Amino acid sequence: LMQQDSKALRVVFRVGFQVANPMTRLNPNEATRYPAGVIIPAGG
Amino acid sequence: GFPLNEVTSGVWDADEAILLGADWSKVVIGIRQDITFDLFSEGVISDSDGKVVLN
Repeated sequence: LMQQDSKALRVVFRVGFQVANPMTRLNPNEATRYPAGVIIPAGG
Repeated sequence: GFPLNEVTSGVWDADEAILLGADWSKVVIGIRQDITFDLFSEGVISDSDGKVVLN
């Protein structure tokens, strides 16, 4: 930056993500219980 | 009767020319940025290969 007559701008952000699926009486199986669902397109 | 300036700064090549005469109003210099000094204390002097030579 000194020897090539230039400046730089740095941006930084720090973040965590959690989706929380507590135990429910209806589905105790961790592998198939989930708090979200999706519609996917038709075919392959 | 015209002003003569001998060029004492070492630029002149006597094997190329002895004298230049001109209309000096037809010669123009554009000053985009006047002589600027910056002082630095962090960073690096580096080679064209990207090796550090002074930190």
